[PDB]
Amino acid sequence: GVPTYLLPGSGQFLTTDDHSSAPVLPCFNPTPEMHIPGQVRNMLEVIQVESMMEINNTENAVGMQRLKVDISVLTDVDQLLFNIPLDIQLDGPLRNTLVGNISRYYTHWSGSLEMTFMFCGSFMATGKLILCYTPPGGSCPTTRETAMLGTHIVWDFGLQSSVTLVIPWISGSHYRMFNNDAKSTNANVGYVTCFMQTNLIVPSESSNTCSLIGFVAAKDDFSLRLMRDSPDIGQLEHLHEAEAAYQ
Amino acid sequence: GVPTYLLPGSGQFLTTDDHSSAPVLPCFNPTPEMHIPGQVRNMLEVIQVESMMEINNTENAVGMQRLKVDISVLTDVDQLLFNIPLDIQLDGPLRNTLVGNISRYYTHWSGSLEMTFMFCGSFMATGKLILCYTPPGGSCPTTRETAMLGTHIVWDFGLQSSVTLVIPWISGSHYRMFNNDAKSTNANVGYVTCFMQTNLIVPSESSNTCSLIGFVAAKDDFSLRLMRDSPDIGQLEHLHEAEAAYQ
Amino acid sequence: NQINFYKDSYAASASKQDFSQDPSKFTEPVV
Amino acid sequence: NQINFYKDSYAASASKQDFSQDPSKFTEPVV
Amino acid sequence: NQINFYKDSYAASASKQDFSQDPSKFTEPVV
Amino acid sequence: NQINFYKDSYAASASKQDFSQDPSKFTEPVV
Amino acid sequence: NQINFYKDSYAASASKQDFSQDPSKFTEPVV
Amino acid sequence: IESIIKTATDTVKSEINAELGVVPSLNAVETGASSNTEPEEAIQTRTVINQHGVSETLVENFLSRAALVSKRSFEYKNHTSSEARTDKNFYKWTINTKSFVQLRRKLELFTYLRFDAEITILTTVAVGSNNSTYMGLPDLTLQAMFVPTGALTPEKQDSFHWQSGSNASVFFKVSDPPARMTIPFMCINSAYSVFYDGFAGFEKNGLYGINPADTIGNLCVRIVNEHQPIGFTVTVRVYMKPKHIKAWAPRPPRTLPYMSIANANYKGKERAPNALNAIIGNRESVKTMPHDIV
Amino acid sequence: IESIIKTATDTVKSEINAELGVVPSLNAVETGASSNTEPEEAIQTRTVINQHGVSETLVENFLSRAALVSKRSFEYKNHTSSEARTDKNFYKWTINTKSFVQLRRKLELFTYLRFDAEITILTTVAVGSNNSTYMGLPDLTLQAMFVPTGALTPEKQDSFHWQSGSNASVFFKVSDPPARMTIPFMCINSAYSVFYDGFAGFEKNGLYGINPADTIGNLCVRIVNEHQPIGFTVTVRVYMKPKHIKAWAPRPPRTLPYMSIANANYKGKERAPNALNAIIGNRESVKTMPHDIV
Repeated sequence: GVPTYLLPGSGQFLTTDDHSSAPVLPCFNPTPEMHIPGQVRNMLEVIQVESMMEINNTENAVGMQRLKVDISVLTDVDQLLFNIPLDIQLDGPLRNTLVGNISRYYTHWSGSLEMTFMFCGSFMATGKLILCYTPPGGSCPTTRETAMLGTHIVWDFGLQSSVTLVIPWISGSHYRMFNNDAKSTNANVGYVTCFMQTNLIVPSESSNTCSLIGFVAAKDDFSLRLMRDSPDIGQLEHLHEAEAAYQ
Repeated sequence: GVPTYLLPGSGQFLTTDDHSSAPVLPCFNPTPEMHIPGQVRNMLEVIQVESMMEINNTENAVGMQRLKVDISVLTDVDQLLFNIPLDIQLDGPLRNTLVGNISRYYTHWSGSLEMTFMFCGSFMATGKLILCYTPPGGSCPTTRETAMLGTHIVWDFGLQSSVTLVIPWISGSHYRMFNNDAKSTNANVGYVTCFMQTNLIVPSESSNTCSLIGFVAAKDDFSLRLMRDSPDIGQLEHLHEAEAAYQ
Repeated sequence: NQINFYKDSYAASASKQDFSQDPSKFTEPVV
Repeated sequence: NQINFYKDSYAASASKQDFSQDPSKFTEPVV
Repeated sequence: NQINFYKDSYAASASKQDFSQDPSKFTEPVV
Repeated sequence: NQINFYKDSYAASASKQDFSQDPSKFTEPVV
Repeated sequence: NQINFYKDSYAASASKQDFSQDPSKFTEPVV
Repeated sequence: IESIIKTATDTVKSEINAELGVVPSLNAVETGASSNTEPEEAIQTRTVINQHGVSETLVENFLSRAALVSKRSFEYKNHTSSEARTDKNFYKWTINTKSFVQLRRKLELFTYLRFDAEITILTTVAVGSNNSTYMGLPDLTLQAMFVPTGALTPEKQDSFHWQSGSNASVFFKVSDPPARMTIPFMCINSAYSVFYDGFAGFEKNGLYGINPADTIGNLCVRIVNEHQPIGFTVTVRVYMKPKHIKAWAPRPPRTLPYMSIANANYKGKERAPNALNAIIGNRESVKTMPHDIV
Repeated sequence: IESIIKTATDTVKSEINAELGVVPSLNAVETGASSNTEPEEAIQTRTVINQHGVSETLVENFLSRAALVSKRSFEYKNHTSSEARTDKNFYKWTINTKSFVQLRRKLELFTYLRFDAEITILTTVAVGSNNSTYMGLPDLTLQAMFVPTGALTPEKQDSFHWQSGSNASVFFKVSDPPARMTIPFMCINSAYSVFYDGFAGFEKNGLYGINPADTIGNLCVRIVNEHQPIGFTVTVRVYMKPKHIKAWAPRPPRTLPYMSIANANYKGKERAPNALNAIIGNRESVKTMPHDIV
């Protein structure tokens, strides 16, 4: 009541503080809510939705060619089709996703990462893909027999034309840090290495250079703590129409 | 409520204050507790565990020889084997223990000090040790007949090979101060003087220079008040990787 | 835990208690 | 005696009331 | 929502709760 | 309406509530 | 009248309520 | 639907589920996001009770961070003597969500956003470089007046529009806690359309993306005190904390660097990452692992 | 077990307990700590009711003392003019428990520590020695932004990373109470491993003892106000008070003086006490009493 002593954290401006502040209009009734579709009350509602991974990630791939990986008819078995680093908080193919860009607003993340690959070839293009998420601790597997020891799934294209490799949550800690080092135990996640299983067979009148679009989402076991500023965006200079919103 | 007057202790930064301060993340859920073994909720859980006293405390004793005292086959009876000053808050053989180093984070201490001596000789090495804690007020007893008038225990080695001289809590005050003077009534504790009782007899093929490791712990009657900075550690200069944790 | 002493409901604390979420709007917008 | 007016349980006062202690974890870790 | 701790009723908060209104004084001042 | 948090009764708010008055002490000091 | 919001009993207000007194300790220390 | 879940959901124990005729991991991306969960296929999971944090990653808690929206450093001197365009001890700032790319990108994850803006104004005084001597930092009382969008804004420090008889103004000192106020959700529509695929006026010459409904207003910030003989760079930093967030239609995050406050025009960096032709920094090949453990 | 004792335990009356076949003081150190209590043997105790203090020596109360973790004195002037490595009106400090040996040794009694860090920032302004004149202490608003470990940290005072749209920042004046905030227990593991017998990365070239999980973050502390013509040594002292302490696996206290923040490397003093070959200051002999009463 009347005897009040100021705390050491009094008079400061915390960014994440939640104290109620003063109104400016003393009797402002806002316009009432209408049912706008898609009410978003948590980030997990955006997190578990699929989003294209930048699997190609190569300088010859310009724009549209980056979001797909061109899988071709190989003349020999047991080649690496592609390998995806699963640093969802570091720059990589998982960075330009919903889960990557939104998790880069956080330092600590947890949960299984679903990764759905949709075969965007012809109907007559047949082939089995083996997708192996390898837990961290060793190198990225460039050979299939070193890869299938991890979390591997075998996928025949068929009528469904898409698979979901669910990357499980195997870690010593409850969460994984960002920490700006992809070699760390609490930051390295594993490697999703996709290989030919029984080769991609296309007809001669279908395109040999078939294409695959991969996605990463998560499940409802995902979680995020220690909110931070995302390094995806950055302001080195005051943009256009700033200092023209002041004049 | 609205009428609030600032106290004289308002706006200050107390080190030991317990007021609730602002969060920085407004909805941070921490990772849930796992049952890590050995949950420590009080210092007495660490206090009553034994810890080696630096009984030798001599310049020829280097490292390993300091934590044991070399008791030898004496040719004559009624010699002082060793005498331990029980200043648990001042530099001495009880300083480098759990109870000494942890109690030096406090100025006031109380409670009985258990002191367990384990005979680390051979099985065939036989001998009786008389361990006498002398209450303060006089000199340290260099002779046994002046020592056994205090709290003395007679210990035959046998099969158990360890004894516990419990130093009782006899003091005028409820607590004993640190006060940086070992001569004071409220700081001097007593002297644990260990003597030969019936001499240490070893065979010729066993080592004559037997060794004894002493420990001090406490009981559940121990207590600590007036927390202070421990003088065991000290910073005269900013350490390495400081100013490299800033760069 | 709310010290909303002002007369407007919009002036209150940031209500970080809307734990209800429906991901099937955006994950499974079918049938 | 607690003036925790913030919405986070981690922002509360230093809970100096955990008087439960088990020294037999560290004193007598046997049998 | 009122922190009127003073002894005068005129010192209170601005009472923005007088929702009763009669527009027929000024709109329809007839019959 | 009183925020007297001190232990003395003389330290309280100015008690402007002594509405009892007797003007007949000074107006009609007779019979 | 006590605004002791801290967790220590020694941090409270100056308890000027110990009205119990025994002068016969010092006035009449006999029989 | 009807999920009022407060933590991450726990997984159940999964055995060998080799059942013919059903396959969970085979899904259709051509419908939406897939429903193949962890104990369904591709892993033989264990029952781990998930007590992980959800309240921190609430969209409320995601967007209730007080981030900078107006850092303006204006000089405080005899501006009336000889100045032409610069801020004459006062600035009218059109309150936009788009001035600083951090909170701009944070609110631009969603198409629609109903929130009250906890505007906190932290104003700092520095001595300008012309004086080159400290001589103490003065205690400056500043008026921040919220003018509606398009209404009459002041033109001077003593412009007689600072009376604030109907406009809402806050007076705050620099030797004080920062000015905490709550601008209401004042949009004429039921959310702030953070993006606007339309034009303001019914004429064809309107500006694209500037809906005046989602324009919050104009913070006219002035020094109430008259001019000192010493000029002072008053750097007023308005941080807006969006509170009581209700969000609608989530969007791709902005990957390319922002160019303009008004529109969503794009120009990436001269090489990847965040480039126009390559949002992600390029690897050597599809088969090449960056930061591989060796 | 199941002891919810709140004071020191009282001793009971002990008589002559010369019983054959049992002896309490004879114990085995080769099992653990001994259970021979005071009324059991070696003393004929009396029943004294022990009402002694326990709440002060609680591990909570032991470690809930706000001790210094970051004393950085950085100059506040035109650093952009000519400086190379020094702190350009701002410093990013990696929040470590190890910068000051007092609280370092206090938290290093335990292997594991779950706590929320009540960070209190007490910032003092002094005039630098180049100016050699007081001219008043300015009221400086400072921003301390908690950046996650490894995330993008600012490079300038006006670096446009200080918007704090998602990062949590506290703005606080020097003519104010010190900035009291509570950094959460944000470790990805269920305690801060104060010691780490391992390496950060899966490569063999990692740093020993630096688990990024137990690295709390990066306090980037800057002056929000622009530069004054007078330079000022701003000594910012971050004191961390560890609160809601849950401690695990207690350890030997650090006896030798600390050498490095990163590791537990050891080098004692050139003579005892706290020397490498002799932690305790040496006596003359085993039979010699230091500070004996004469």
